[PDB]
Formats: sequence, C-alpha cells, structure tokens
Amino acid sequence: EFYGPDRVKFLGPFSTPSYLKGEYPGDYGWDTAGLSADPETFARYRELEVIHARWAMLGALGCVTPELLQRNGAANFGEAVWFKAGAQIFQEGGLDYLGNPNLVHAQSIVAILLTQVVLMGLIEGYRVNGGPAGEVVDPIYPGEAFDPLGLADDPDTLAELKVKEIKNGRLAMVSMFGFFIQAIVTGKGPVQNLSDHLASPSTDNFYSLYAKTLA
Amino acid sequence: EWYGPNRPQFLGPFSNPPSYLKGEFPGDYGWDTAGLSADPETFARYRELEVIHARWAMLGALGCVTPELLQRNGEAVWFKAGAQIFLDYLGNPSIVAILLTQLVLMGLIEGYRVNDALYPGEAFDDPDTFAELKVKELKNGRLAMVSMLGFGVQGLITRKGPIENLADHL
Amino acid sequence: GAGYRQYDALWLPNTERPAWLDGSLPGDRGFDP
Amino acid sequence: VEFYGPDRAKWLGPFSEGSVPSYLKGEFPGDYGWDTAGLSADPETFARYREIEVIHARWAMLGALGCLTPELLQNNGAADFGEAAVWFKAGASIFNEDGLNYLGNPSLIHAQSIVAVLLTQLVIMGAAEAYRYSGEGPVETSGDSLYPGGFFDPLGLADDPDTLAELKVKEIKNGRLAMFSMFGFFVQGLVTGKSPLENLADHLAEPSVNNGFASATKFLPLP
Amino acid sequence: VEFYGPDRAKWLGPFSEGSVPSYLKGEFPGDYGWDTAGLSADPETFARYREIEVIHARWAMLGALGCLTPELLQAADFGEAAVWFKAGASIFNEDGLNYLGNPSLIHAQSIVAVLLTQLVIMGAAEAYRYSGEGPVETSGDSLYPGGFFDPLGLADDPDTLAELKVKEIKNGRLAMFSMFGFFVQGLVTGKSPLENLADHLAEPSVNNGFASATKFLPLP
Ligand code: CHL
Ligand SMILES: CC1=C[C@H](O)CC(C)(C)[C@H]1/C=C/C(C)=C/C=C/C(C)=C/C=C/C=C(C)/C=C/C=C(C)/C=C/C1=C(C)C[C@H](O)CC1(C)C
Ligand SMILES: CC1=C[C@H](O)CC(C)(C)[C@H]1/C=C/C(C)=C/C=C/C(C)=C/C=C/C=C(C)/C=C/C=C(C)/C=C/C1=C(C)C[C@H](O)CC1(C)C
Repeated sequence: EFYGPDRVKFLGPFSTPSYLKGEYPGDYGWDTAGLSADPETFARYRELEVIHARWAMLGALGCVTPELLQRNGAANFGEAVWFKAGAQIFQEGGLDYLGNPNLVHAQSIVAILLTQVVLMGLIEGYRVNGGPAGEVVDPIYPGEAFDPLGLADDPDTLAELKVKEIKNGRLAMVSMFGFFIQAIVTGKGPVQNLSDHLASPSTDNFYSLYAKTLA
Repeated sequence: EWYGPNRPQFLGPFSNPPSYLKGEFPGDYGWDTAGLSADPETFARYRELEVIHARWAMLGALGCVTPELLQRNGEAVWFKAGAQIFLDYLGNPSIVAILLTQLVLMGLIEGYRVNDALYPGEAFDDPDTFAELKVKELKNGRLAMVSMLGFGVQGLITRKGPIENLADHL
Repeated sequence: GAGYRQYDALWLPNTERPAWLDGSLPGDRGFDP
Repeated sequence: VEFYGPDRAKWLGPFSEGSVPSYLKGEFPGDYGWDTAGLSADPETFARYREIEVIHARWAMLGALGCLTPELLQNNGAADFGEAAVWFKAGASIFNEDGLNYLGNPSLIHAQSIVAVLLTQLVIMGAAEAYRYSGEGPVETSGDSLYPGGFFDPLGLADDPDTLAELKVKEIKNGRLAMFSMFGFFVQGLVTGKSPLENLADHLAEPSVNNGFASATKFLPLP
Repeated sequence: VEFYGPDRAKWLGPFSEGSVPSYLKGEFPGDYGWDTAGLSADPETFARYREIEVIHARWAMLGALGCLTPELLQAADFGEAAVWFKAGASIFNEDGLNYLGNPSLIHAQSIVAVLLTQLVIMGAAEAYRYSGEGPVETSGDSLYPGGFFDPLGLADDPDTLAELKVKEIKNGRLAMFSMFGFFVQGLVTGKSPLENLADHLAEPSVNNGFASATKFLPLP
C-alpha cells in the first residue's frame, strides 16, 4: 500500500487523475479542481506542501508546549497563550525565556526583527542554493548533514518515513488552522478550550455558546 | 446560435475569443482574460465545478427566498435559520445526531456520484432541446451565483433580509 | 553497523581545508577564517 | 547590469542560481526569475499574467499620484479640500452640502449627483476597455495589444529598440514599486485609519515610538 | 511483517543480529531470538519450555479476562467480592457464591467438596493432556490438539494456522505481562486494577508507581 497503482485513495472504497500515478509520497488521489495538471506546477506544489507541513508541525508544537508547561505549574511565562506571547516584548522587563531573567532578557523588537531577517534570509538562500551545511541535490530531502542519525538509510524505510512525515504534517496543518480560527472565535488558549470541553463535553462546545452569536 | 463563431460573447461586437475557447462547450462566451483554462484537464474540472456550483446556488437561492416570502404571505431571515434549533417544520410540532446523519448520507450519495458523470440522466430524469436546456441551466446557475453573492454581501452589511431591503428600495 | 550513520570532519559540514593547514597537527579541524 | 539574457540580475542575488525556472529565460522586460509557485507554466498563462501585471502597474502608478498630490497641494496652502485630501475620504465630498468641486473652487465642477458621474464612467470604460480588448479601433496603433505606440506615443520616445527596452524595464519596475506602495497605503488606512502623510510625520517625529509595532495589540480577540 | 525465516522481526530491532543464538532459526511461532542465558540450547528442553510457555500464556489470558470481567459487571452487586484477589474468601461468607448476584445459581457453602471435585476433574484432564490420547479424537499434536477443541474449523490452512499461532502466542505473552503487573500491583498498593487506573487518570503526575516507593523502607 501507499505506493503503486493499488494504494489507498482518499475516498476508500468509493473512489482518479491520470497524473497521480502513485509514485510520490502521500498520494491519496485527491485532486478535484485540477490545480496539479502540470508536472512543473505539481513539483512546486509538492515542495510547498512539504515545507508547509514541517513549518506547521513546528508551529503546533511551539503553540502547545509553553501553555502546557505554564498550566501544570512548571514555569511562569510572561504570556503563556500563543497569540498573546508576542506582546511580552512590551512588558516591563522584556522577554525572558521560561521566565528566568537571566536566560534571554530580550528588550528591543527592532533588534529582534533585524537579526531574524538576516539569519532567515541567509539560511533560506542556503536552502535554495547550497552553503555551509551542504550542497543542494534534493530540494526538500537533503540528508547527509541533516540526517546525522542515519534513519533514512534504507530506501524502503526512507519511503515509509516520507509518508509518515507528510501525513503528520497534514494533520499539523489542519490543527493549526483550527488553532487560528478558535483563537479568532473563542479568544482563549487551545489547551484551555480542551480542558473546558473535557470538564463538560455536553454543554461546552462551539455550538452551545458560539454558533448563535456568529450571525 | 450559441455554438460556433456566431455565439454571443461577453463583449458583443468586440470579437476576440481565446484559442482554446472554440465554441464547443455550452455557454462558451469566450471569457478567459486570466488564461485559467489553458490546460484541457483544468477546463474540464472547472466546467464540472461551475455546473455543481450552479445547481447548488439555484437550490440555495430558492431556499433563502422561500421563508421570508412565506412569512409575509402568512427566525424568518435566511442567515438566522440554524439558530432556531437551540426546530419545528413550518411551525408545526440533539445537534450531534443530525450532524452525523447528514454527514453519512451526504458521503454516501457523493461517493456514489464519484463512483457521463457530469450529465448522468436516466434515474434523475431530441438532443437539440436538451442542449438548449443545458444552456438555460448554465445561465440560470450563473444568475443564481450572482444573486447569492449579492444576498450574502447584503446580509453582512445591512443585517436585514434581502426581500426586506428590496421592499425598503421600493 | 546499525543505530547510527557511517559518515575527515571539518568545522563546517561543507567546507574545504585551508592550504596551510594540512591536517597533521593534533587538533587540526581546518578552522582559520 | 544586464536585464536580459542568461546573466541578468535575479530575485535572490547570489543565492538565486538554483531557483530560476527553466521557462523564464529573461526574454521579456521585468524578468527576475521569481516563480516558486509555478503559476505561469503554460506560455499562454505567462502572457496573460504579463498583461495583467503591466495594466495593474500602470493603474497603481497613476493611483499613487492620485492619492498623494491633493494632500501636498493642501499642505502648501495652494488649495482647500477640508477632509478630502486623504485617499479614503475623497469619495465623501460628493455627499456634502457644497458638493465636490475640483481644486476646491466652486466654478470648476460643482457636482452633487453620483449617478451621472458613475454612468459617464461606465460608458467611458465600456468603450475604452472593449477597444483595448479588440486590439484595433479608430486610432493608429503599431499592431501591438500591449504597446500600441503611434497615437499612444505623441512624443515618440519609444522608437529605438534598446531605448524601448530600457523604457519598458523602467515602466515595469516603477509599476511594481507603485503597487507595493499602494498596498502599503491600503493596509496603513485599514489599520491606523490616518493619512499617509500623517503617518510619515508621526514616524519622523519619534521613530522608535510611532512605528508599525505600536499598533500591534489593536486587533486582539476578546473573551 | 515477517515472523518466520532469517528475515523475521526480532527482539532488539537493529541490534538483534549480534545476539541471535544459532539454535533460534525462526521455525516456531513467537520466535524473536531472545535467549541471552542459553536456557534452551538443548533441543528437548526447548520443546518443554515451549509447551510450558504456551500453556502458561493460555492460562494468563484466561486469568486476565476473569480478573477484568467481574468488576465491569458490578449489572450486578458483590461489594467486597468485586476485586479479583478479594473474591477468594467470598465462599466462606454465610451467603453462598451469588453468581451474578442471584442467590440461587450455585449457592456454594463448603470448600472441601468444590476443592475435591476440582482436583479430580483437573487430574483427569491434565493426565489425558499428558498422555495425549483417549476418548477425544485430536490431530495428534499435544500443543495444538484440534479436532474436538476446534469446532469451527478456523485451523485448516497451514499458513493461516501459523499466523494464528503467532498472533496467539503474542496475545498470551501480553496477558502474561499484564498478569504479572496485576500481581505486583496487588501486593504493592492493595487496590483493584480498575481503581488504580482511575487514580492514575485522575492526576498522572503524582499518582504513579513512584509515589508508593518509601512504603517498603525497612525501619530500624
Ligand atoms: C542576498 C540576499 C537577498 C535576499 C535574502 C533576498 C530576498 C528577497 N528578495 Mg531579493 N534578496 C536578496 C538579494 C537581492 N534581491 C534583489 C532584487 C529583488 C527584487 C527586485 C525583488 C526581490 C524580492 C525579494 C523577496 C522574495 C521572497 C518574498 O517575497 O519575501 C520573503 C519573505 C517571507 C517568505 C516571509 C516574510 C518574513 C517577514 C520577516 C515576516 C515577519 C512577520 C512580522 C514581523 C509580523 C507578522 C504578523 C502576522 C499577523 C502576519 C525576498 C525578501 C521581491 C519582493 O518580494 O519584494 C517585495 C522583489 O520584487 N529582490 C537584488 C537586486 C539584483 C539583490 C542583490 O543581491
Ligand atoms: C469567469 C472568469 C473567467 C476569467 O478567466 C477569470 C475570472 C474573471 C476570475 C472568472 C470569474 C469568476 C467568477 C466571477 C466567479 C463567481 C462565482 C460565484 C459568485 C459563485 C457563487 C456561488 C454560490 C453558491 C454555490 C451558493 C450556495 C448557497 C447555498 C448552498 C445555500 C444554502 C442554504 C440554504 C438553502 C438556505 C439557508 O437559509 C442557508 C443555507 C443553509 C446556507
Ligand atoms: C511574483 C510571484 C511569484 C510566485 O511564483 C507567485 C506569487 C508569490 C503569488 C507572485 C507574487 C505576486 C504578488 C506579490 C502580487 C502583488 C500584487 C499587488 C500588491 C498589486 C497591487 C495593485 C494595486 C493597484 C492596482 C492599485 C490601484 C489604485 C488605484 C486605481 C487608486 C485609485 C484612487 C485614486 C487615484 C485616488 C482616490 O482618492 C481613491 C481611488 C479612487 C481609490
């Protein structure tokens, strides 16, 4: 499964474009609007999908972890909630990593922005061209210096890991979209919503307190 | 007169159709300024999406028009329809149950539909009048899309029923 | 032969040793920007 | 600094060798190799997007001066518009008691109905845009749907080939800058709701206090 | 994946190849290559150990099911007999063994009679099992008799039979591990496993195994 012509499709037994031939990882044969009818556009879309998957996985982990730490009494952050965490730079003492005044103590947003722009641009350019960490051969799966533990050694294991990565990234993207729209609707933390729903699932949900107020 | 070079375009006397819009499919009015349907497969997918959107916009326009008009002739507003369930039909005597039932039935019917797909006929129903009715369906669908867009934008900006806004014009 | 990668190691994953550093000294990592 | 051929300037400088698509050969003006989403794989799509981009560039290039110049005119005391010197409130003067008049002088226009101007504009565009779509009309053009020349070039600057290419490159670059600036005008009016010159003066007063990050908690969801 | 041959799954993942004994050639169900003490280097002892392991695994699944089910059915009422280790003395009570709560099913009062009946019946059963032949027609294999104990014919295809053997040795090993856990939990915390799970789910940070760690400390 997951490869060739007999892989699982996106509709199970109820299921296809000719260009989805079951070769690339994470191919469930879901292209209804036909945006990937061009091989070059298909390659570009695959690359953007992989990059977005990795970024969304990182973002979901970084949105969950600080609030989980704060609510368990493991640390005292300036602003545990993910969408309120960007205003810590405007507080009295600035931004302190994990609440320790001796860890980062960032104070200026201009310096943060300049350093981030420079470093991100440099590493981005290295990714698309090749630099200190290696030379580009596979635009999205470099390996070598980015696979120190050698988990993607066997080609079969490499394909399995690619499928697992793309699926966990798709789930992360969906959950990130959920985080955004919940924050824009409820206005509270994600784990806070989870705890509230777990306290009273029957009465605490989107419909009972927000469906009627939306319109 | 809707097929071939003598077709009516979206600009009238100005006849500059694209190369790929060679008046074969219904409603080929030669409107592609962004070149979004150069690829034939993309054109086929766009045609299917447009037809499905047309039918759904037809149904939505009718289902939004009926309640308030029935109210005047004896919440009624189109967007304040799902709030009543917190729902007796025509005023004549659990969200999860309806949600799962609708989801499973819709999944079943659409999986059956996926597995001429665009124009099946038979169980749901001279080729000249057939093509005439296809063109008429496409025009009524485009009108339905425009009407639904206008209805939604008015609900956002006026917070009142569309027929109420029409009566206030008048 | 499992649980790791087989993989001279310099101070950068992709860099060249300088001409004057031939790698004979003990701690020679080819580091002299 | 060549802007054509295989050794032109690209969109990432030194880091741009392994990013230029194979279908962007630097033949058309304004090419820099920036195509990462693959939106112009088909040549017909590329031509259509080129046309859309140049028309958008021209429109925004005009719109920048349109939104700016009344404010500079009012700032120097050469005229008086009230509150219409800004771009996002110029359409409200038509509902005023005096109405809307060019340069603030009642003897110039003195228009007080919006249906007449809207209708005249509708006819004007319905003629001119359709003529552009047609590609030919009562005027003399050089048989180019994008650079008609001839009648559309009264001074005839675009006669030499190299001069024409340089002029095209300058047009497309100034249009890209103008679209960027117009996007900035739109967002800055949406967020702070103040005049762009007011924003510039406020930033020039206290650069470290009145910047973009000052209005960061403005759009904060509440419980 | 694979559970037979030299390319089967093993007990140490990538590190397995350095500790695979020669005599463990993967010709039996549940072969993962785990023998670091060489206790089965003798072919006869290997067969005896396989027999003991399979019988123990079967008894382990039976014990786990019989320790889990009665607590869930309490649809009934037992009180102090709900716990698996607290139901042993329910016979001694002057109420009978109220199966499912009805005091009319077995009404067990004396332990000597039930003890003797169990001894005689299981002596007969286990002696027949050791002999392997008698009133019941089997396939001839002591470990996998079939014939009478297989009234559904699920073991007819040799490959399907091997797959089921592997599946059931694995389920029995899991039940073995869980039964050892049940025993140790009963000795340590003195609470029913369902109560232990509920307490763990209540606050997992402090209701873990290390909370009851100093209770065994030998005071002077
Ligand atoms: C060597 C370094 C170098 C680097 C790193 C870049 C990088 C870039 N150039 Mg290039 N250039 C470089 C050299 C050169 N450029 C050019 C000529 C050009 C031109 C003519 C153009 C570019 C453009 C661009 C941009 C293309 C990608 C993108 O749109 O934004 C990259 C950004 C991201 C993907 C994400 C944004 C990051 C940002 C910091 C976000 C921060 C977030 C906020 C603080 C808060 C957000 C709030 C929430 C609610 C949203 C990008 C900034 C194009 C452009 O996009 O202009 C606008 C453009 O038109 N370059 C020349 C002349 C030959 C160069 C000389 O070497
Ligand atoms: C052509 C072309 C070409 C070139 O090339 C380019 C361009 C130009 C871009 C293009 C264009 C396009 C366009 C314009 C489009 C549009 C669309 C639309 C509007 C749609 C709608 C669409 C719409 C739709 C579907 C709608 C639907 C609806 C519905 C279902 C409804 C429902 C309902 C009902 C019953 C009632 C209630 O009470 C409510 C509800 C429940 C809600
Ligand atoms: C390149 C690439 C590549 C890859 O592959 C992909 C991607 C990324 C997608 C791409 C990108 C893109 C982009 C960036 C775009 C942008 C655009 C814009 C910004 C526009 C504007 C645009 C803009 C514009 C037109 C503007 C215009 C304006 C105007 C007219 C104005 C007007 C006016 C005036 C005068 C004045 C008054 O009082 C008001 C008004 C009336 C209002």
